[PDB]
This record gives sequence, C-alpha cells and structure tokens, in this order.
Amino acid sequence: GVSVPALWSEVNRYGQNGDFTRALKTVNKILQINKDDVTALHCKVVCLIQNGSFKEALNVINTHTKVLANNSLSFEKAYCEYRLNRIENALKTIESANQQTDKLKELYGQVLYRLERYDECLAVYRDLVRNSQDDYDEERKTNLSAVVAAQSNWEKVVPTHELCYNTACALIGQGQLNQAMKILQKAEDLCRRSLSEPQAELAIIHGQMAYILQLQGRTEEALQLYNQIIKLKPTDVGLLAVIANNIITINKDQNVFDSKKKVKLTNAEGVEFKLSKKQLQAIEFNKALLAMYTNQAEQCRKISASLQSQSPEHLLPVLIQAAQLCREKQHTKAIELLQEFSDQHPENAAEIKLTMAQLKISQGNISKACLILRSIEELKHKPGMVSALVTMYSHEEDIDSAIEVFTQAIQWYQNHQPKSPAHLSLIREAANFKLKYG
Amino acid sequence: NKPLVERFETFCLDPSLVTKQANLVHFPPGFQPIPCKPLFFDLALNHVAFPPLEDKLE
Repeated sequence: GVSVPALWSEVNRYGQNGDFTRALKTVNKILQINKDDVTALHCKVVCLIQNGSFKEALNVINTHTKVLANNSLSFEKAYCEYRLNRIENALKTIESANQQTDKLKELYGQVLYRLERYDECLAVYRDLVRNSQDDYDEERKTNLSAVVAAQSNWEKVVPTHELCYNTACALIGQGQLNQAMKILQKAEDLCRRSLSEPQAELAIIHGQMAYILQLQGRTEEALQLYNQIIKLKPTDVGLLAVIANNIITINKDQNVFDSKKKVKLTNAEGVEFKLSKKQLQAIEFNKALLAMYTNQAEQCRKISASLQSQSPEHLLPVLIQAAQLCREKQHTKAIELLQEFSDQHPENAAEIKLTMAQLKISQGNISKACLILRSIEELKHKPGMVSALVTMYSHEEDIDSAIEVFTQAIQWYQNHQPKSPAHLSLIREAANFKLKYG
Repeated sequence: NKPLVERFETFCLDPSLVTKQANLVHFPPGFQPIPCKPLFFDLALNHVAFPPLEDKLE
C-alpha cells in the first residue's frame, strides 16, 4: 500500500508535467483505492478529454452522475458532446448549468458559432474578449474576426496570418476582390516568415487565391493553383471539399475526369461538420449540375430533389430541375414549376420571374414574356430592363405601351432619385423615341 | 456575352433580346463557388484542466 496524499502529489506532478496517460493510470489507481471521491472523477474525466477519448469521458460522467450531484461537471460533458458533434445537447448543457463560468462562456461562444447564430455568438465573443484576460487573446481576436467574416460572407451585413486570412474572407463576402488578393499576399508573406522562423497551413491561403482568381475571371491561373493545392495533399478535409467544389465550378462541362475525381472528395469523412450550412448547400447545388451535364439523369433528379428537401433554407434550387426538364423537351412543365414557386414565396418571386420570361423567348410568345418582365415591381424602372422591354415591344411594334413604360419609369426615377445619371439617360432617350415616331 | 441580370444598370438596345438567344438569365444556372471557411480555433480545450488539488494534497 502507498499513501493517498503521495498519490495526489504525484498526480499533480504528472499533470503539471503535461503527461496525461500515466496521470490517468494513477488516477485509476487512486479511484480503485477510493471510489466515492469527486475530485478523482473530475481528474479522470479531464484526463480522458485531454487524451482525445471523449466517448469514454462522457460514459464516465453519465454513469457516475448519481454519485457526482453537488456542483456537477457541466462544462466537461458539454465539451465532450461538442467534440462529438452534439451541439444541440451542448446548448441545454450550458443553459442548465448551475452557475456561469468563463470556460462555459467560451464553450457557449463556440457552439453559438457552430450553429450560425451569429448575433448572439458575436455578442458573447465580444464579452469574452472584453472582460476576460489570458494568454490566448490573439486567438480570441481571430475567433471574433472569423465570426464577423462568416456573418458578412453568408448573412451579408457590412462589417497575424490568421487575422489577415479572416479579413480576406470578410472582404470576399463584401465583394472586394483585388484588395482581398493584396491582403492574402500579405498573409502569404507572414505564413512564409513564420514557417521559415509545415506546408499544409500554406494551402489554405492558396485556397483563397484561386477562388478570387476564378471570381475575377482568371480561370486558367486558378485551375493551376487548385491543382498545386491538391498535389500538396493537405490534411484538412473541409478545405479539400471546398477546393474540389471550386474545381467543379471552374470546370463546368469540360474535363469530366477532374469533376468525378473531385466529387470523390466532396463527400468524405468529417466533411459535414467542418463546413457550414451554406457551403454544403452550395456543394449539393453543384452536384446536381454536374450530374445533369455528364452523369445520367437518374442521379441528376435525385440530388436536386434531395437539395429541394433542404430548399426552404436558401439558394433556390428549383432551376436545376427546370433546366433538366428543358433538356428533356419539356418546357410547359418547367414553366408551371417556376410559376407555382413564384406564387408560394412573395419575397423571392421577383428574381425568379426573370427566368420564366427567357423561356417564353425561346421560339415565341414574346408578349407574355414582356408581361412577366413588367410584372416584376421595384425592378421595372431599371434601365436594362426598360431597354429590353422596349426592344421586345418594338419587335411587334407595340409602341404606345413602350412610351407608357418610358414615362412611368421616368416618374419612378424622378420621385425616387431626381437628376440621376440613369434617369437623365431615360428622359433623353424617351424624348428621342417620341421624336422618331412622333 | 453576360446575361441581362448582370447588365441591369446599363441601357442598351441589344437585338438578341428579341431573338431565340435572349440570354436573360443563366440557363442552366451557373455553378456556385464557395469561399473557403474562415479560421476558427478551439479555445475551450485550454480550459480542460485539473481542479484545485491543494485542498487534498500532501
């Protein structure tokens, strides 16, 4: 037999040293010496968490909750279920805790980020980075910056190498591309400096290069950059899925071999947890297009329908099926499918009517297309739209209606934005059109 | 080349708008490229530590 205070001293020594496997083994020894000690159970669950076996730690907490009671180990089980992708349970675990602790606040911010509740997540992260001081403040700043960047990128509100990359992400969300490439080159420089003072952390920076290059139109450079990104074999899986998807978007119809080899990578292990809702939704969006383009229609319809199950979220996927019907010599069914969707949702209706009109310019029924285009309120005055409307009107000499559109657009602009460049363009061209035919 | 959806703030009587190749909208719709996700760190793992053992120490 050995003294229990000696075991506690040696456990503390092992914990301060950083060794956790042997510390766990001796915590097992002390707990088999004395089984009704709360501190031993807390130490062993901490050891299991740090060893990476979250399942065993959750098992220990659940099967010893009866003996635990008292203050409860809420934070440890919340973190264990978090790292096991049980975020919904982590919510109730944090909310139901007896008292609020800084560890609980940090975990609360992280789970709030993982569920895209960016308003509350940003607020709680602001409180964390304001009222709490430690030696991880730079990571707190990059976490808050990542929160803001994701919020701007997806929910679309105006706002070291990690900070620069996150600001590049925020600027990409804001649509600015050249300045994003500049700050990304700066982050590339800082990555090079830190790595010289290993290559995997490089690739992610390059990930935001080619996506910009593809956004700016420089497809040829972006494809080579993606090829070298994959040839580096990065350890990340979510970034591999993103890179594969962007290679799909660049490839479009051509180079089906790249497309299939990248779809082999888009659905990999752990992909669904690293990526967000919007990113996975867009990957599903791209899968259906690829399937229609080169794969059999039997799988094109399935993927688009599966996304349509998730469709009420965002990023209207009905058009994939509409285009597939148009590819199957069926246009009236497509028109009905567009029309019902337009009727169901009124806030999304405007932009989708634009797609209906184009179909009714395929071979005839132009006047109905002009009627649909006129039916898009808040967008009738827009100069491109008025020009297209007037030329379609002039196809079958529907003049007086064209002047009516001209004057109503003039009235709209003059009441809204008098003396506008576009409004003055409209008035001069309306005067010219009245001059032509009288 | 671009669809009219990207040329709304531009008045120009394009003849093809009255022909078969109207090109009002991307049909089939264009692919959706996604920006790479921002960088996020697990700062809760640094809080996983032993409780104060001094009350039950040697």
